[PDB]
Amino acid sequence: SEFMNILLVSQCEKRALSETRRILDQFAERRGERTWQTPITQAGLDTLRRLLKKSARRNTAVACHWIRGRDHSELLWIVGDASRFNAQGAVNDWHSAEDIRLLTVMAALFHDIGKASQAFQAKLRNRGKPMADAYRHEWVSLRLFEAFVGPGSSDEDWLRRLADKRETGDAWLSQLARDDRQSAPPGPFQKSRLPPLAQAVGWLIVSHHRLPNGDHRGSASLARLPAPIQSQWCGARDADAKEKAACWQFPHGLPFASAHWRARTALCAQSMLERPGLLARGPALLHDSYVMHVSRLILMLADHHYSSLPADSRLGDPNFPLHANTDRDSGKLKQRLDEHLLGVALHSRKLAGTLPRLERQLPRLARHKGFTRRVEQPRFRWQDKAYDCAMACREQAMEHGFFGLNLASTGCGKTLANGRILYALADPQRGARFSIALGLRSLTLQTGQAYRERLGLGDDDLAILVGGSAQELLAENSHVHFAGTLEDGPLREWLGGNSAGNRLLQAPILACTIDHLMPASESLRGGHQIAPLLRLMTSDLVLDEVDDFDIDDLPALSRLVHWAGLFGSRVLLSSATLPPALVQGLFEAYRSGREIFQRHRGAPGRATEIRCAWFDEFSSQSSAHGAVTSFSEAHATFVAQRLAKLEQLPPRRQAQLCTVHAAGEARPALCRELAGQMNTWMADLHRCHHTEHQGRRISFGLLRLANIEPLIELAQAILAQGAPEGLHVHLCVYHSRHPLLVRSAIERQLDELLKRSDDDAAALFARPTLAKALQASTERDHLFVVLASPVAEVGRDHDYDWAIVEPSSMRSIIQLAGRIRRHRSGFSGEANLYLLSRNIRSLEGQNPAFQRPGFETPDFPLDSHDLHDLLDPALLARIDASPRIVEPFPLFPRSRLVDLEHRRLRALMLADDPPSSLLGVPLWWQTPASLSGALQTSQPFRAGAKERCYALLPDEDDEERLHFSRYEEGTWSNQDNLLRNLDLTYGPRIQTWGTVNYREELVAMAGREDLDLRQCAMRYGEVRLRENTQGWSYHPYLGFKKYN
Amino acid sequence: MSNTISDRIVARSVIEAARFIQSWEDADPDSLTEDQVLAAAGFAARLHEGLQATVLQRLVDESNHEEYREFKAWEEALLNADGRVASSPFADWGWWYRIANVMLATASQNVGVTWGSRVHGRLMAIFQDKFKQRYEEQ
Amino acid sequence: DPMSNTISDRIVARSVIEAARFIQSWEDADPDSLTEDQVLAAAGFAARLHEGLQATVLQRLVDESNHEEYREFKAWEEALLNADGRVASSPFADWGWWYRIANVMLATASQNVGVTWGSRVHGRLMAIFQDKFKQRY
Ligand SMILES: Nc1ncnc2c1ncn2[C@@H]1O[C@H](COP(=O)(O)OP(=O)(O)O)[C@@H](O)[C@H]1O
Ligand SMILES: [Ca+2]
Ligand SMILES: [Ca+2]
Repeated sequence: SEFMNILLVSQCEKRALSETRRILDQFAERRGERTWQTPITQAGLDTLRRLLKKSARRNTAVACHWIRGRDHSELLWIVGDASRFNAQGAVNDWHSAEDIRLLTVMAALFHDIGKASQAFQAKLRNRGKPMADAYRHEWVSLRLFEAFVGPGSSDEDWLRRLADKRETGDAWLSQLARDDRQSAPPGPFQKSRLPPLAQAVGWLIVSHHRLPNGDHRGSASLARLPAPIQSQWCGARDADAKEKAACWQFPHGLPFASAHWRARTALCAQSMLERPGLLARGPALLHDSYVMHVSRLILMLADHHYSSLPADSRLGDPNFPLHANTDRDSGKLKQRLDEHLLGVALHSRKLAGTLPRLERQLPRLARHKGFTRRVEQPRFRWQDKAYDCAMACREQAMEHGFFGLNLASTGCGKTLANGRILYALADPQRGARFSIALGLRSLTLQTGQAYRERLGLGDDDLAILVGGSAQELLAENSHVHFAGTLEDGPLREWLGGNSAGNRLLQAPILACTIDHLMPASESLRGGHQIAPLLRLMTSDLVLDEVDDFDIDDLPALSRLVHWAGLFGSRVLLSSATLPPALVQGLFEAYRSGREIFQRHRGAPGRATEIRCAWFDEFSSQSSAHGAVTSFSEAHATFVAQRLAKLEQLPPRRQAQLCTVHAAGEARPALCRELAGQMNTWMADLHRCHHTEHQGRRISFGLLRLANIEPLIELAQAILAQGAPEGLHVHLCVYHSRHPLLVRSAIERQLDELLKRSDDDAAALFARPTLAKALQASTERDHLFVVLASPVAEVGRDHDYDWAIVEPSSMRSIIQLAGRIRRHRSGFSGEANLYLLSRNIRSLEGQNPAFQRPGFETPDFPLDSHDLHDLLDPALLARIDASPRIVEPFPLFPRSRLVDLEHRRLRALMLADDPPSSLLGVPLWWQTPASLSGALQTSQPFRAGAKERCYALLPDEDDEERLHFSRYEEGTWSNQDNLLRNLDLTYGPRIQTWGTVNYREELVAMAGREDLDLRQCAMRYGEVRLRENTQGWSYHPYLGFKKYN
Repeated sequence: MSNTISDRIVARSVIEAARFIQSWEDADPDSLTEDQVLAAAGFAARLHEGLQATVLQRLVDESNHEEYREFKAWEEALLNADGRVASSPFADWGWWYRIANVMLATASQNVGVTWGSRVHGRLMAIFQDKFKQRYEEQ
Repeated sequence: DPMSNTISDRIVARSVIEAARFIQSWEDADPDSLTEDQVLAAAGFAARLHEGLQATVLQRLVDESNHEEYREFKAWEEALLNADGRVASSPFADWGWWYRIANVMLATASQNVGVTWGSRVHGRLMAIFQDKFKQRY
């Protein structure tokens, strides 16, 4: 296209300036000490920006200006430090840091002290066959540490003794309480045992690999943590073997006999002693979720990184008998015990001191024209209101936290809105960092790329975390697609320089799933919390389509929201269907988090008054709240006004109930008759809602089924029968049980073809796929049809002419309604949405009928599974968000579909007696529960049969042969005995569309990325499947179905 | 009273199940060896873990019915064991008492033999000894 | 555990001794050349499974109201009829009676110890069966 006159000014310094000049001098011409000006292509500019981002350091500061004439100039972008510039061109409060540092370093010095046992030393050089220890090494550490402190001792007592480096000779390990004894001694955390500071150190020691987790789960005991923690909580469920002595031997003795380790421990003990008030802050620290989990973060990451480093002769006594680890590559025992303890301690301090610099040193997104550009189009006018509203409360949100609700109607432009809101809350001088976490199990590349497109960002600014969710840190097959600044990362040393974790944190904007961040609070073992915790601590958070979650996943979401609040993040929920009892519980989770956040960080004592905000297509408003009661009242008020505006919007949908007639009801027979009726309904909907051009008529329809098994059967039946007379049916099967790259490619085609607008018939028919399909057939009537799982409700900007929907829940119904005439104005008034009066489960005689997905439970039953009773007939005529955003009063949880959702939500979110678990979700912030894994265990996230991850792999030897394979543990096994191909039958006048030839797309994916054909399948061709003994049937058009 | 739930956990404990059976098959509880005690402990703990998982994760077709009754009985026992409703994990007809029943049934359906109250007694006595410090605070 | 394999899990739970033997014996093994102890462990467990599964099909041990369970049952039925010479006489054919039994043995192994066995180990189980269950004495 046209050449633009481009100006570049550099405020770079140090080696960054050297690197800037070395790049800009190549592609532009220097016209000052720090200025370039040259005519350039948009392509050449995008290319120049990328290169600049790639080698940018923290000292890089380049501004880019488009000179549009003598009088006018425009700021296009900034790379690096956006301070250094004004509104265009050239011109800490970490109150606990020291306490944290000292705790972490002390814990680090004692963490693997237990590795000094006969058993662990033996295990080190064992060779084979392996088998586990008996007691976990961190548990013996704790009790060694307890033996030194001595029981009933003061904090000054043990510290003054540890600070004295003249001491001593192991007399204190007589007092060692041993758990190999028949009859147990009182656990190290009881009141007459370790003092408070020691308990914090103790907790840190014992919890460095996994959270303690016990069999008693009473709320009272949770309130008393860590007191209850005993040997059975700490991996010593591994019982027995009868040594049981080898774990308690120590010959040679302990790190106390290493002079270097003994010296560094005295300095840390001395430091703790001279720190004003620290000993007295002891008990407050131990019950502070911020202090403990940040310390655990620092410990675990230092431990992770030092473990990977080679032996260091300059560290510890050279003679030292005990080792800590062996080689991973080789098998030889290398890296002494005192060395490792000192190495971890060193890196804990270093990492601790790095944390407060993360705000100033991590890449940010600044002066993005896309978020500042005003909107000329009405229909997205509300985006500008939302932006101004967020700008108007930026200052308060910075000091008080932020809890926002984007309740815009389905189809309004929420993504860009979401981006612009968070952007508004960022420091205008330094710019933004936020993450968009979608409420899907898996994020495809295409859905990630849709975010890029809608936010006007490229892969130098927005990182996509691709895939689903299960010392390598953050999964293994999880790949972060990102091309921006990685080079001069503040945490590059402990994370890899090019690792997923580093990429994840370096990216200004992150796109992922809520599952990808969940481990932040949820993870029970390993360092799976480290990467997403870091993300939470350094970026704001969009929770996108959050209430798509199964109700049983909501307590974990609360834990995560509480943690956003606890670590200084600001939270925006985005969903048209957010119900009162949900936002109420999440607000409280955020509020109680921010309150603790405020004891460390910011001006002390300042009140908890959260900056809350509501946004929708009509208006946006903010106000401050420090109680859930006043928040609830402001929310109820904003909703009430929204209801009035909705209640008076012109209808675009009209629902009608379709009665289904069955037979068997054996699944194949049921799907056959159901397909049979669908042939009539599709014909009816096509006749009413279609587009005509040059004598032909095209319509687009959506068939939504709840579950993939019945969906696949129905697909077979629909293909078997033809189209009805005179009609050509094109079928596209879309669900989550495809290879991930196939699903991405289906979405790519559907997203493109299902873009609509007013008076567009000519462009529509001109689009190649449809142009082709019409030139190929005689028929004048074409139905393009997507048969989809609930995976079509979220993240698809689709405009269908009509839809036939199997009912699962009200959110589902609402979400699908918004996919009908999503882009187009007006409406004939004839029915365009059909709801089966019953769902598959009910037609098969299963009760509860509204579950997997849905809310119906034997404890919360419905008295009729027929939609004729379960909905207000008044609803059919105007499907919008209304029934989800307000609770009805009184509630009929037995008679109404939506009232059940509300009842279930209010019974769970903040109640003291949530169904099943019977432990209140708030115990997460009302108790030190987080010192344990009790709530993550008793209210488990993604409860159910586990999905194991499989792929169609090109053979290691031969690229042209495929094997169905299962991912094990860093390798893929051949599992061809578990895959049966399946041949299909077609009827008259039917074909498929939006399909994908696996091999053709695999080869294409392995072009765009420069990968081996095999490595591309391992990375991008995963499909998640519940283990089934006899395996699956596969067809490229249909994905995988359980094989009996 | 179906045993579908019990079977899925046993089918996931074959090594510990066979070990218990062979070690006890003809044994007499009044004269047990170190290794017999430990064979019983190892199986019961394996079952413990699987069944606890089953309740907490709701691994049950709530639509089944005879299965759902079986599930609710386990839930009841769990909530009477772990402190949520009560704190008596070794009480009659509770959690461990039901674990022992699964162990005697598994021996029966594998090798024909029928253990009775005397075996059950010694199992319960082992489970209190080996597992009381899992629930209590000293 | 899921809500998918209740017929086989019931039988496995009645084959613990033979199941343990297969698993333990075949731990740290080699499929292409095997000890006589091994081939015996793989055979005895496959016979215990044959005995239990045959009995389930013949004695009709299934709740015909479960749909899910009935579909698993029907597939075992369709396999036995293709094995006992009623619909067909091919018990060693792919997707058939012994084929499915080896799949159970593998899934049982994966669920107790978490081994990686797949196609390669499967074909070695099928070779054995074709040998030692050639004709029903
Ligand atoms: N400025 C925009 N114009 C048009 N579409 C947009 C814009 N920004 C985002 N989109 C896409 O359309 C959606 C807007 O409607 P939305 O309410 O999100 O639908 P749903 O609630 O079904 O997800 C966005 O989430 C995004 O997918
Ligand atoms: Ca360790
Ligand atoms: Ca370590």
